[PDB]
Amino acid sequence: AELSVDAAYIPQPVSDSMAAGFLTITNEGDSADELTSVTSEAGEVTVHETIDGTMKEVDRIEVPAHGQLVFKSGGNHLMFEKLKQQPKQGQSVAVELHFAHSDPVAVKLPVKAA
Ligand SMILES: [Cu+2]
Repeated sequence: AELSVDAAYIPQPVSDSMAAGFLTITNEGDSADELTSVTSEAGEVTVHETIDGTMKEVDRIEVPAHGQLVFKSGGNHLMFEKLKQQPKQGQSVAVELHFAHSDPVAVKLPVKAA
């Protein structure tokens, strides 16, 4: 339970099926962990890295000991796919973050202006 999240939101996408989510995970513990999956009732969620403006899926991204994992625009991000409609300002998406070596963490991601 030494993992916590802040800086969590979704910019309003120009899409009725896909969106990027940002958040920062902080690890106050002595041992590193991995984000192993993310679940949501809104759609399917995967972790992407950004590599010269291209996106790449990654299965098990590291959250370093006494460190933080930042998901932000043009870097690492959650990718929501198979959404049913365009997420809009006023709505929030809940996800659950699952870890290799720690309990799950629920996060709320409000949809913000793009
Ligand atoms: Cu992506």
